[PDB]
Amino acid sequence: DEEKIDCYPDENGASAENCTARGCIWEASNSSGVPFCYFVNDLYSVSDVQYNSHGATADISLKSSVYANAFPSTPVNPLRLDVTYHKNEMLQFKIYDPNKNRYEVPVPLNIPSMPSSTPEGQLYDVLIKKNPFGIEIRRKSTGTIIWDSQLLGFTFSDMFIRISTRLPSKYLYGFGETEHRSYRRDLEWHTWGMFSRDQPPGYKKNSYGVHPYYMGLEEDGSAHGVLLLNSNAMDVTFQPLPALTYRTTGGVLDFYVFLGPTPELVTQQYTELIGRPVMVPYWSLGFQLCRYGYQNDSEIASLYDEMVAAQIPYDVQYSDIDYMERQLDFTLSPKFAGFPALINRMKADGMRVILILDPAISGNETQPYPAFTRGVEDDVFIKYPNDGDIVWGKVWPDFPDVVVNGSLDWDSQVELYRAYVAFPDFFRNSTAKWWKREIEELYNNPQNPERSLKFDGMWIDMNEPSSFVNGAVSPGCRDASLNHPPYMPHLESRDRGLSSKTLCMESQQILPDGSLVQHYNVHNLYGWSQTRPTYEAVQEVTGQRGVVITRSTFPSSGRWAGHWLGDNTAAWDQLKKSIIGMMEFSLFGISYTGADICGFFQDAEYEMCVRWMQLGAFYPFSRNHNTIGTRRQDPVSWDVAFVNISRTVLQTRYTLLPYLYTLMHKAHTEGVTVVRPLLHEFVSDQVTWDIDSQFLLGPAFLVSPVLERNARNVTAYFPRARWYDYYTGVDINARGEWKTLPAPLDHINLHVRGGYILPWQEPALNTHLSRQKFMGFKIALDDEGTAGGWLFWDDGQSIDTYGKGLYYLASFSASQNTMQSHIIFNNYITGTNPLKLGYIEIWGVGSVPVTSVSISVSGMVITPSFNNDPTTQVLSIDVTDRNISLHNFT
Repeated sequence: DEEKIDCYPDENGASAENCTARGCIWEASNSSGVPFCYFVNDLYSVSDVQYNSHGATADISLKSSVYANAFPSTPVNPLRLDVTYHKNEMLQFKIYDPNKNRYEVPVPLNIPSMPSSTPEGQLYDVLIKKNPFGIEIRRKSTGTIIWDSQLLGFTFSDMFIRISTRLPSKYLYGFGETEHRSYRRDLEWHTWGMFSRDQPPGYKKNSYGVHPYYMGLEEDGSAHGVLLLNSNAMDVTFQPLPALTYRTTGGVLDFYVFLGPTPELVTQQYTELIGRPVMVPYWSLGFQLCRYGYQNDSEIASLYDEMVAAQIPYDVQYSDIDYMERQLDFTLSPKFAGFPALINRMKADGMRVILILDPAISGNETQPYPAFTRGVEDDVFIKYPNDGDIVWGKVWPDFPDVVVNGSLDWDSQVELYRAYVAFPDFFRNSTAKWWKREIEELYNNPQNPERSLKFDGMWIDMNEPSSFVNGAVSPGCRDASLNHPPYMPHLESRDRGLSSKTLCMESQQILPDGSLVQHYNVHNLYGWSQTRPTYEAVQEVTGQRGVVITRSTFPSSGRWAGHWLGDNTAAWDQLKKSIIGMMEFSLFGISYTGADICGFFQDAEYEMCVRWMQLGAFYPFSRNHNTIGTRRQDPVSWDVAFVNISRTVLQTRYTLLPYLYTLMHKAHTEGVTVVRPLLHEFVSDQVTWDIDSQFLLGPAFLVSPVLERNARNVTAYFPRARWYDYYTGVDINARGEWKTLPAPLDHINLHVRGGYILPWQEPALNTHLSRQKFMGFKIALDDEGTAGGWLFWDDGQSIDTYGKGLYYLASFSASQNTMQSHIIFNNYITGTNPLKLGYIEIWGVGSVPVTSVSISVSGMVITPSFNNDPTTQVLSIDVTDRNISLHNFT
């Protein structure tokens, strides 16, 4: 019943007789999911197979054209398979066309210059199985088979490719941006679409990004990861006999397999190939505020001031497209002059500002509009292939004299009000200058230096590329590259073809090398094409590190950017998904992520929004965004109760900051994860394979959120190790157990893994005041392990600090009643430049109040006073009184 490989997933035409023309069997069924039409024999035969020390290779040819010709496109013949043993932990294998040069995905990966695999160390081995054609990758260590494509259905045709594989287990994690319902994916007959779309998340709907990467857990504890380097419109299909099916619409099949034994290792090797996450500036770790629809220039200041009054800390203030004159890039609304004033004033208090930018530039504008004009001069816009004119879409920008009525049909609006817009092709070295220059003159306004916006980071959005008209503007498109590309993957609005809510598939783009590519093959690649130049724009213009948040991602997209999870609704399910979403992106190689705290779409509810500020106070990207019409939902728009609560939780977060910042450091330099699923640190505990309602930050910090409405208590799993309650210092005392901890409406349970020590800093109203205050420690010993830890300090905003000199890195170990400090490299914390060391809590010291030694060193020893309660293992040790700094301590 499984083992049935759906022969007819085509949008139209599935039928008993149409199913026989393809060499298949049509047997109707009463079981949900199972394909009436399925395969009974192959159409390609692997022919010649050769092994060597550094790989394998084989030929694939047709038998017979009679049936292959009945499938979507024109089969290619023959094919060729090249399996390369790169490292001992990583493989690639690719099936391409040896004859004609097919579209291959133009993202740079790193790869040992020469296959560096050794027989003693090679961790896998591969066969090319002969009948039916199949590839079998295997972990040498145990027996387990990682990949097994010796299932039927393999198809190759210019614009339709299908390969399949057997999963070694019932545990599969992560795929290209969509709203999955749980972390571990279903397998019980499910198809998911993958294609850059402007889709608010929804079950089974292709959304902003595309990520054909998954992690698979094995029968024992072992983990592996697989990547399909394909940027064409595809879907994947999960089946109950553990097995999935790729159906791309046409590149080559470039696969990379990683098999570090552990989840964290899998991810280190994955990101090693595509690239490790960006390093964020310290200030980006702060809380953030924004909304679609700030009216008055000063409705913002009114907000910023109402916040600092309630002493609810927050580092970043935004503006949506309202700051723009009629939603035009690089224009300032009259309703918003002396916005520049606001910026400069807030950045002066120690705040930071991020600004949104869409990609679509308006060309129906009558006054002078540099952006669009110099855009046409430098020729940076996307246009049809036969020297045709620009491909005109529609998005936010309005026509110049038209009078807008919010009340109107949303279609009505798109026709009467919305200006024609051009889409810059971000591959071109030419579109780089233009873009960097527009960004440039936003920061340093050449004409009106009094209307310069001094942003700190850029938020590119609406870049899938999203257009409000399916295809292009007036008559439309004219093609078959566009609608019914022979196989129309299982996307949203399937009946609308790929044109839907975006550009014409035939639209020409030009790679950086100079060759010509059609939008068909690079659409999933668009927002990615735009990410690095934006990251560089903010870099050059601000002289600083900066940060970029982008909507559309592709693998390696996170090497320059972070990502938020898009247009969620203010609904209770949406809390749990933000956890899922974050974790999946940790996998995808994007560590700076989060959701729209309290919910973008629709009106916030008081309780839900309390809960969400609590959970979200622990997103690496903690922002409270909201759509246009809805009532405001920021922390100071509720009541004293709320304000008071938001203070407590945001304080807690501003404490974790030095730890969170080093996790960001480790993630950038080691590849390791940030928001880290429980199963990643406790793999042998199969209870964690399935828990997706709580997460770690790095290894030591366990966040156990309340995600239900009326509930004021939470059952949460606690793995085999020590879990000290972050607030009080007491070990909960569950080991591999489900507790039901108490959770008031003003509380969210945090716990610290015994064996780890967390640097922590005193909370300020913003990172600027915060970094000056007292640096603490929190040594969580374990009966289970004693204690380890790291801190990384930095000017928190310079470019490539680590990679060139000016940084500080120290490991910390507590063995027997005494904790030491090994400074690995120092270059930022000098005598003249001090890091105040305040307190030094320590939990789990024993019920015996007797120290064998009770006092600290610096080079010179001293015996300060301390509070020890034997009941609750705590051992507090205030030190504000000394002249103790981080560079002279021991």
